[PDB]
Amino acid sequence: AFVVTDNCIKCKYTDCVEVCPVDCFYEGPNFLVIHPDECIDCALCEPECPAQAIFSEDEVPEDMQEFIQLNAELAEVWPNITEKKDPLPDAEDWDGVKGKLQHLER
Ligand code: SF4
Ligand code: F3S
Repeated sequence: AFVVTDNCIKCKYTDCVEVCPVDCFYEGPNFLVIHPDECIDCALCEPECPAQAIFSEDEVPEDMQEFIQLNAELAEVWPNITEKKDPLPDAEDWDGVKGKLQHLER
């Protein structure tokens, strides 16, 4: 599985969804997750994300390991997203700010 990590939050560019062959992204108000059982590890999304938030599971930084289970969890309850949309209004302001997990919206 690939995993969406901290820098997506309050950015949510949604460039990633457009390359995904299997449509395994699920949508929150200010974040995206990947469903780990649906992901085929094609790795195409990783270079697409402007926030560089996406990692191979086996490459998620130690300080962001909690994102692995959180993707799995929220992918069970959020709606599928399969089309690019406009990034969130102040995405530029939040790209690169750390510890945005505190801002995550259910
Ligand atoms: S690795 Fe491939 S299958 Fe998995 S989320 Fe990214 S684009 Fe979709
Ligand atoms: S910011 Fe989030 S919505 Fe996709 S392009 Fe990056 S994982």
